Amino acid sequence: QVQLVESGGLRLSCAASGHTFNYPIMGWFRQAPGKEREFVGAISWSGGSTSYADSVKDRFTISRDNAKNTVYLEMNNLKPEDTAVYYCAAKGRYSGGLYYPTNYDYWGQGTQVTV
Amino acid sequence: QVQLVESGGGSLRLSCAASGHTFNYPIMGWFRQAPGKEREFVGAISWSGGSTSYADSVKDRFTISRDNAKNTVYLEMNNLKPEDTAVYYCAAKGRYSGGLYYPTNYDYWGQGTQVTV
Amino acid sequence: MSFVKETVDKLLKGYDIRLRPDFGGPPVCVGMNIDIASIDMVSEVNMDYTLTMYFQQYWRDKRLAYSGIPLNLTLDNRVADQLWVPDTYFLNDKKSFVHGVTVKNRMIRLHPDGTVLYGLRITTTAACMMDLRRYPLDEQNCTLEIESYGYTTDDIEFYWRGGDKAVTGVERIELP
Amino acid sequence: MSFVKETVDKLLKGYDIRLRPDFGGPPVCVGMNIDIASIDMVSEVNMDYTLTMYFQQYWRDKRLAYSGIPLNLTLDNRVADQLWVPDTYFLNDKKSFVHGVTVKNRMIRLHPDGTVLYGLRITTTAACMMDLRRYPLDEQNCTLEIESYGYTTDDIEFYWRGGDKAVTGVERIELP
Amino acid sequence: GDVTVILNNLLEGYDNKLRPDIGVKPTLIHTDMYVNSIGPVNAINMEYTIDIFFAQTWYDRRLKFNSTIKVLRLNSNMVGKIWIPDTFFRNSKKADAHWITTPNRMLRIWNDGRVLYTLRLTIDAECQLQLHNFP
Ligand SMILES: *[C@@H]1O[C@H](CO)[C@@H](O[C@@H]2O[C@H](CO)[C@@H](O[C@@H]3O[C@H](CO[C@H]4O[C@H](CO[C@H]5O[C@H](CO)[C@@H](O)[C@H](O)[C@@H]5O)[C@@H](O)[C@H](O[C@H]5O[C@H](CO)[C@@H](O)[C@H](O)[C@@H]5O)[C@@H]4O)[C@@H](O)[C@H](O[C@H]4O[C@H](CO)[C@@H](O)[C@H](O)[C@@H]4O)[C@@H]3O)[C@H](O)[C@H]2NC(C)=O)[C@H](O)[C@H]1NC(C)=O
Ligand SMILES: *[C@@H]1O[C@H](CO)[C@@H](O[C@@H]2O[C@H](CO)[C@@H](O)[C@H](O)[C@H]2NC(C)=O)[C@H](O)[C@H]1NC(C)=O
Repeated sequence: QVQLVESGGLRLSCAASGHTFNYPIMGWFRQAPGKEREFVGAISWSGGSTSYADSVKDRFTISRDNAKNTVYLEMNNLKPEDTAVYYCAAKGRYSGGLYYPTNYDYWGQGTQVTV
Repeated sequence: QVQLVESGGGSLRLSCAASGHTFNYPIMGWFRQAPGKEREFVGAISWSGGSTSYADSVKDRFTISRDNAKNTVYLEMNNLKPEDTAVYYCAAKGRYSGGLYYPTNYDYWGQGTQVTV
Repeated sequence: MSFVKETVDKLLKGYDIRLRPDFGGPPVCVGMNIDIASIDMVSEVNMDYTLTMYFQQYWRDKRLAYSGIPLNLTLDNRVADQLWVPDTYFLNDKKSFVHGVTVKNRMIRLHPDGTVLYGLRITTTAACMMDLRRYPLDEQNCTLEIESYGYTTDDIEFYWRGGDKAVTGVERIELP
Repeated sequence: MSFVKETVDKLLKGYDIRLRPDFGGPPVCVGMNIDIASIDMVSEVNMDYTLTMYFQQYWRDKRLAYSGIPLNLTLDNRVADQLWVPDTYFLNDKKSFVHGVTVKNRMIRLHPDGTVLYGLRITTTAACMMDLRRYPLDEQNCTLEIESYGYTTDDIEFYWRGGDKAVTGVERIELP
Repeated sequence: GDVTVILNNLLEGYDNKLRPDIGVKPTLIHTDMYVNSIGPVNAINMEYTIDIFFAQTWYDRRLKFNSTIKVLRLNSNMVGKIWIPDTFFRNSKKADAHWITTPNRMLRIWNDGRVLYTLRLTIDAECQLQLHNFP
């Protein structure tokens, strides 16, 4: 039982409430109109390890904090192709790869960003 | 090196005491030989004195107890029969020796006390 | 339906298990992938750490190339006993094994281009040093060292398949 | 070399590994001696002790008698699987094994009079009941009991080879 | 390149139960050892751990093959068919030979007759200590 509420117009934030320990790895996906969800990045429970897609390498970064809002996404060097709705998502401990959205459960409410 | 001394002999109470390396010979038992008959098993008891085992022919009318502060085994008798007349012997057996019912597995024997009823 | 049996039999027929792929040719290229599961224990006293992982080895052998069924045939684990595999081993493994419940955790998948993708579920207590001169204010560097036993670079070549994405599962790790 | 190989083949040809030497007849006498390499652990909490030894057994099998070869054939250890051996076991043992590095630590030697020598390097955790009523002013009796499992005195007989000098290496043991 | 015929011809007249020079002379063996690491020295159990790459070279005059290739490596399934020495570590208490991903052992035979057998081992030997002057 995890509820994700994310904000962002730039620093996107995601707050996970509930049994967050059972869903350690959490990440960000993107989707534009007429397109399918695509993996943006992922952060683990410890916070000392990260994962980013090649298309968003060196530009977007992800960080973890204590307390409730433990997922922050920093956006740099925006491009017109980046116009999309970004979804926060959480995954269980023993699950498949991060890149595939169907492995995720308890999806968040997508925040729309238009460059 | 254990030496056994048997005492005693309707209601009787024999007391076989042991002296020496008793720990080397914990499983201590009682046999009886009727005159002109072969030796037969009567009872056995362990080191802790709580694992008694009696032959079927002498069950429900015998009891065996043990004490280690004074190293002794007491054989307490009950309602007897004329066949019970015999020389009763007390023997000791070492751990990892063999079965209880056979006398050859017992090393140190007692002198034997005569009982007649 | 039945034709696959004769296909795999003909693939097995003629194979020399004692001979590497392209014995007289250039060295065989073997890519490797490591999907980490967890690192449960890290003992400073024993100077080691237990690591569980999925070890994939991918190599191109021409002797096992089939045709007429482009589906990638995934065979049972027992076929690993009747095929050539690299002699890859870990230098630091103090004590290691392959999980064997319900059956031996092993897989082979012969793609139609002749290549083979060996897979193993391996636990290993790799030996690591820990400089405790700054303990508990210290930072450790622990390495698993993969190496061939007998074959030289002229016979077998090791490389990380997928470049920097060869190891996938580091984020899944967590320690107290 | 050809003569020795043919002689060994003749000895192992038509041989049954399932009848004791002199099956119908007097019991086979097995002479045994031990060399105590070390006594490592003596645990009072578990009431046992670990003991490493070079167990050695000698018997006489007329089926393995050869002539014309003036030397004692020390055969490869695996031939022990192809020959009859006693079913000796340690009665007061809790766990034991035979060392297997670099190979199985086992010895088979066939003398030309049928006398077979069989050796094993064995580590045993033998039970040793203790009386810690006078601890630490105590003197224990630890023991190792050796016995045939299936056969009885009418078939197999045991004796210490060399009398009191059968067991060696006890003097060199340095317990802590 | 006709290696299979050579391999199966080497094992035809072979007998693994008889050492080289069974009734001629002792079989000379040359030993090599590379001490990778000397594990922890357990002062309580009076033991130490060592990891070594142990290689043994000898001459077997029934494994001669005359061919252009002057060296053949045998898989781990054939090392149990050639006569290997029965060397063992006298003071070992618990020795192990590693097994994954393949049996970590090697056997190489040259055309002249030389045989090299290489193995990796983690021995736990005994080092009975005289601790009268500790530390
Ligand atoms: C640590 O503690 C342990 C605690 O158990 C202790 O163990 C005992 O150790 C003593 C020695 O110190 C053992 O005693 C001896 O037993 C010998 C074997 O006895 C048997 O065999 C007798 C016949 O001999 C034949 O035995 C076999 C048969 O196949 C074979 O070797 C030959 O054929 C041989 O001829 C047999 O008579 C005997 O029978 C017992 O009971 C019958 C009646 O049932 C009785 O008639 C016998 O007298 C005997 O009590 C038994 O079956 C034995 O040979 C040996 O004898 C010596 O003593 C005689 C005098 O009795 C001398 O003449 C002779 O020259 C020898 O010196 C001796 O009696 C004892 O058995 C151990 N306990 C157990 C349970 O096994 C350890 O010693 C302790 N050690 C330390 C270092 O502390
Ligand atoms: C068998 O497996 C191979 C290996 O992945 C498949 O080939 C590829 O599929 C991936 C994933 O869609 C593509 O990115 C590659 O471009 C494909 N080609 C190659 C050469 O890798 C193949 O399709 C599979 N065929 C089956 C299962 O029938």
